Amino acid sequence: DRDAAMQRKLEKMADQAMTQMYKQARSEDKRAKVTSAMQTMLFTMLRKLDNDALNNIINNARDGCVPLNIIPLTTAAKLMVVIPDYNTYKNTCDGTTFTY
Amino acid sequence: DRDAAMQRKLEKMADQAMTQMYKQARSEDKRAKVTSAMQTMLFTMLRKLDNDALNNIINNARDGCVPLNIIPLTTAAKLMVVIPDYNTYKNTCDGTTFTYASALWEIQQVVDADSKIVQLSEISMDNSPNLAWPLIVTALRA
Amino acid sequence: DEGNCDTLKEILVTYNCCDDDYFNKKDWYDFVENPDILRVYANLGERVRQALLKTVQFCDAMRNAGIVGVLTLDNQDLNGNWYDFGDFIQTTPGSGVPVVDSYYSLLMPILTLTRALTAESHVDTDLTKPYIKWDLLKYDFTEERLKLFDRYFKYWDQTYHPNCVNCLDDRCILHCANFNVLFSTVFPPTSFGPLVRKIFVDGVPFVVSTGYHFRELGVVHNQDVNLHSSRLSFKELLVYAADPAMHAASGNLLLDKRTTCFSVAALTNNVAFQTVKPGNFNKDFYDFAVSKGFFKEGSSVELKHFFFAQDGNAAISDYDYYRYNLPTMCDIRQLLFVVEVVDKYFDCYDGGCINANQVIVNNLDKSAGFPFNKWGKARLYYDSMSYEDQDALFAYTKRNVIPTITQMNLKYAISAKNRARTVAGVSICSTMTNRQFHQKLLKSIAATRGATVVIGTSKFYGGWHNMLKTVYSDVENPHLMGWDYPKCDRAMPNMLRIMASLVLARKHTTCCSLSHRFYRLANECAQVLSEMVMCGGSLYVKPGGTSSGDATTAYANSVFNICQAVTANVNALLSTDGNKIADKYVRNLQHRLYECLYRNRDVDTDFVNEFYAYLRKHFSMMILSDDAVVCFNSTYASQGLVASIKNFKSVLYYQNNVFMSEAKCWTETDLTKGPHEFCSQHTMLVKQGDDYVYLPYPDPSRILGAGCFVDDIVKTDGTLMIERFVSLAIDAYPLTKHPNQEYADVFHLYLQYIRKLHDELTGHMLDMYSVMLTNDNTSRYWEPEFYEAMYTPHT
Amino acid sequence: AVGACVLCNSQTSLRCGACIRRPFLCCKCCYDHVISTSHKLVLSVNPYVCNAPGCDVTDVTQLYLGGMSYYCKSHKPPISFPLCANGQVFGLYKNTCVGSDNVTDFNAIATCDWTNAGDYILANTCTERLKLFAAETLKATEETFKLSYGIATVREVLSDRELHLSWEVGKPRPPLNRNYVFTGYRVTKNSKVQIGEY
Amino acid sequence: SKMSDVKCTSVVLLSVLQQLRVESSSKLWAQCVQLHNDILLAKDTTEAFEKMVSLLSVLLSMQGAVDINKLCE
Ligand SMILES: Nc1ncnc2c1ncn2[C@@H]1O[C@H](COP(=O)(O)OP(=O)(O)O)[C@@H](O)[C@H]1O
Ligand SMILES: [Mg+2]
Ligand SMILES: [Zn+2]
Ligand SMILES: [Zn+2]
Ligand SMILES: [Zn+2]
Ligand SMILES: [Zn+2]
Ligand SMILES: [Zn+2]
Repeated sequence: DRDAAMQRKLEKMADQAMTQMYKQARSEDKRAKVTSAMQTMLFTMLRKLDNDALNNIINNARDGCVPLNIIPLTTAAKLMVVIPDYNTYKNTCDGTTFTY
Repeated sequence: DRDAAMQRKLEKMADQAMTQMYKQARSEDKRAKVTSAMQTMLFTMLRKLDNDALNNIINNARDGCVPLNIIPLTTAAKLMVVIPDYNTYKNTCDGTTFTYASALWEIQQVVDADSKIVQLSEISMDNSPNLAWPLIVTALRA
Repeated sequence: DEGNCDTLKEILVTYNCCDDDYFNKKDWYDFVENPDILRVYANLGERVRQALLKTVQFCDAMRNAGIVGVLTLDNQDLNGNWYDFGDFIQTTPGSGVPVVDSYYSLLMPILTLTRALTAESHVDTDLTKPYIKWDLLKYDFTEERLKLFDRYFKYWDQTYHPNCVNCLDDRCILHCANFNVLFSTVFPPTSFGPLVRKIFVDGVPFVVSTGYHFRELGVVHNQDVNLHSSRLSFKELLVYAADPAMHAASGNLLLDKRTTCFSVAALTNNVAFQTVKPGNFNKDFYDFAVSKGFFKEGSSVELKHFFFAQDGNAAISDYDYYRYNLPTMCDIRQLLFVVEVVDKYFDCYDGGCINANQVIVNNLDKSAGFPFNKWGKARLYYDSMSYEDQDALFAYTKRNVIPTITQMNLKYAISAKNRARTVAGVSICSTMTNRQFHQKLLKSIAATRGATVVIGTSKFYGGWHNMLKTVYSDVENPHLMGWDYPKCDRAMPNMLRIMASLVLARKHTTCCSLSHRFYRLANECAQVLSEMVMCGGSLYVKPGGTSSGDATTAYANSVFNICQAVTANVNALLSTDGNKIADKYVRNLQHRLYECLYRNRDVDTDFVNEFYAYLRKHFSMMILSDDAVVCFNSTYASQGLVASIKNFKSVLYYQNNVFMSEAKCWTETDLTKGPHEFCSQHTMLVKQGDDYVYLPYPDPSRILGAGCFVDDIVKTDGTLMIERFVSLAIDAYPLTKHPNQEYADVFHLYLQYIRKLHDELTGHMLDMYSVMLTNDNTSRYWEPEFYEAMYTPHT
Repeated sequence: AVGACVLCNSQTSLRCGACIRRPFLCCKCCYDHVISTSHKLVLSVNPYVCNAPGCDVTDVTQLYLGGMSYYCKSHKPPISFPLCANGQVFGLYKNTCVGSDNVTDFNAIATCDWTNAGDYILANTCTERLKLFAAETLKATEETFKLSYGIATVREVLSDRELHLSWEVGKPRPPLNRNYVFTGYRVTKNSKVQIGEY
Repeated sequence: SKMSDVKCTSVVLLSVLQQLRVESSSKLWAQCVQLHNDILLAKDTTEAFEKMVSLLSVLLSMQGAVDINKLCE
């Protein structure tokens, strides 16, 4: 009985370390690499949102045409978006209407 | 059994005493350090105040008692106006000199909310939107 | 009563205070929308301040002509004249007496809605001429207070000492304070606050506080000012660091146009803006929830408790929300009776002053105010000073005053309204003393089951059911009601905060002497009530109103709450006609109430007892610091003999100075289903073990939000979550007996999530090593028995 | 209160309050100083005096650490071990105390009186810490020697430069010398003020 | 669950924004926190997507900050 008690004590002593080292490792890992986790999760959710406007602005933002200020909402306000090439230009531009 | 139990007690007793001594030393160290910090801050604060005008107005007071607010209100050498809009600007501290609390001040630097500088020309009725309000404008007694 | 107020309109229009179309703007009476209304009221000033002087002329005209009578209000036409002599007796000349107990005592709350003593701020007491210019220094207006009194309230037979220091007891302190809170609008506002004086230590000059000029209690001087000291003990260092005079004198002036409150100095050379970030997102859990059949388009459970964010200048706006606090002058006989009854409520508890080695600080590692928070948490100061100096400090602030600075921080926690809530962390040099002074009474209130003030009584283990069955203390035709005070923290007038502090300091009848009690009260006023807030690197001045970071906060709120309830009750009993009350007992009760209120001057303990028993038999309550539940008899309340939501609206209209719209006062008329909402936990009636019990159940959206959105990034993994979820499930168990199905499912969601969490945990652990020994007990958190044990009455 | 031993420089919390200057001593070093001399009082971060009321024994050699305080051999609780053992008196860092055996000249300093030439010749020919400690000690002895003297009452004040000042009764008069700068006093009755230095 | 996926995305979006030190441009932080607090309380859907477009454009306005290709892969 005494030896069994001793062994049981050693067991319950080991389990503390066995279950604390894991918290430590996992927590430092999560806290360290976060600035990338946030962005990856963001773009995953943004693909899964499945909207059209967002998809158009995202593709455009991929291949160059990025806007220089908050897109407005009202029917009278300013917007300044660059265009990097003629190809993308005639892709978007038409007459006097610039679709975006 | 007798002696084994005695030694077993002795271990815990000595260890309690030792950790207690460590705690005492820690407390005394922190205490002395904090007292030094407090004294230093007090003296470096004191050695700043404009002793001349203060001596003047207090010795003028009929008892040595003067309500606190008038102490800065009449011995401060600075003035940190804070402005939330071009309008209240126009109506409090226009131009390069202004008057408030019955004395004459003059601008010396107009730092906006981003801790940048703003030349006194930029602040114009049509140049309101580009300036990240409020507008912390300092001054100097004169 | 805004539904039918058809003489207030007619007066305001008749006397050109506001043209007619004003009242066609919806929502005008409110004091928190269009606070312009005060400008409308204040245009009755020079029609009330004329009636006062016509009264003072009439009183003399009586005295020197040999008549005796009473002066009732309803004999004075608004112009000013007097026209009623029905019951005046005549005696030998030069010896008449006018009785004006019940005339200046119904006008007192009007004398500061309509701001009638402000034509005394202009020169020559004329309106048209320009302002007066008091010298900036003059720090003591005793003579002027005396003259104003003796010129307006001439025959008010009691006494009035300007400096409340020389007052006899808790029935004179209230009296003189409530007079001062009116007489202190005519004086400039840059002449209150601490009083300083240049003292000398070790041959170097200082500037340190030695007094105060309160706007209510008057002038107060220290009693231990030591010129020419040489050493600096630790107690002394503390007292001089916490003081604000050094800081406000070594900083530089500042004029703030963002607010309208005052502004004293600005310690640094730059102002600091503060922001509040959003909160992280627990994707894994949210994707689980959506997979279990939740958050669908058009359900009855949806997110409404998110982590709102704030831009730079929120802090100063939220401080500026003090503009609601006004100087209000409460009535002064109905108050000196209501304070009696409210004390009867606090009969059974005990308390007193204690030593230093008995206070029990609950938690020790929390900030210690300004500027002490630059060198350590509270643990450092609580371990540095020994019990000896830690008690000398106390017995020294029993005989002087100590101003302090209290910070202001934005809070970071879930909510449902996009306003940011602030909290004030008072400086330690105040909490130490307040703790030693109140701890006994407070720890005696929080450990007594079965009384009105229910603090410290858990809802678990059959506590909510016992609360609810105590409230129904055998009233006759129950109808549980409720209410809520808007902006309770920023409108409570100074007078009621002072009454609260007095009733909580009414226990040391033998521990401490009278001057001791007065300096303790003055200390509490200058530390908590009207202090020097430090909101974003720049001091300010609080006009009034409580703060929510001191020691005696929830209990002071409970006292003020009981005071509003009893005041509304008294008003509703008086205002009833009187000749139509059919019974022969309650009518006599009213007829003795009025006389004991106005036609008397000393206590009446027998009648106070009868009234308080009448209340406890027709108005049983339950109070947790402002969340009330009443169980009033109903036949009465309809005949007009106890409170009603209309009466609470009225009382808040003339004593708090806000407007409690009836869209938030739930009134339940069926006794079974319990109170609609108390302490943010609806109540249901659920069969359990052959008898029926009440259970508290939260609002599901709140539980879902608290699971889905966490404030820190490390709380997003199911490392500690295996424990952070047991608590949420414990709080959300009672939903499992609700009849609505989604309320039935927000339990099993948590319950399946815990199991899945633990299974993935053993997976990862048995991967990192290859063994696991005794983490078996966790097989008891994912069964609905462990929680079902938590709402039973055995333990 | 933790300091460096004047001989071992190891961190320690021991002081000989029987020494006028109370220097920090490592465990073994204070042991050697306390076994050999009349220095029979030792003070730690708390004094080592029998906590028993009426027990005014002082030396640690007759003291046993008991429950949470230390007692004489009389009032000792059952489990209580002596504070002196293995050349160590009980204090902080007993396992890191290195110490030394230079106790000799240190003891010479602790016991000398500064009234003979050889004392000074030693005091100026010793180790550095030993030197500075000898300095502080001899200076304190001469300070209390000055303070062991007393008063002088003015019989007459002839002029601003000529004086008739009689000296204290039954006292060895401090000689007519420049170094001893005299602070004066004129009592009103009622707040004797310091009239300055002469 | 289409409505209630236009609030969580905004929470994530504003967090990512703040993580790029947009707190400095005290006008930009004002407009961003406005759009976020406004999205959260929006009973409609199209309006939510409007504010979402604007906020995302705030994120895109800077070029070198967040590598767009290596993410959109
Ligand atoms: N039932 C009654 N009929 C006629 N006169 C009365 C009656 N009751 C009282 N009065 C007299 O009228 C006075 C009150 O009259 P009130 O209605 O107040 O008019 P006023 O305000 O002009 O006095 C009382 O003092 C009494 O003298
Ligand atoms: Mg009448
Ligand atoms: Zn009084
Ligand atoms: Zn007491
Ligand atoms: Zn040593
Ligand atoms: Zn020694
Ligand atoms: Zn002893």
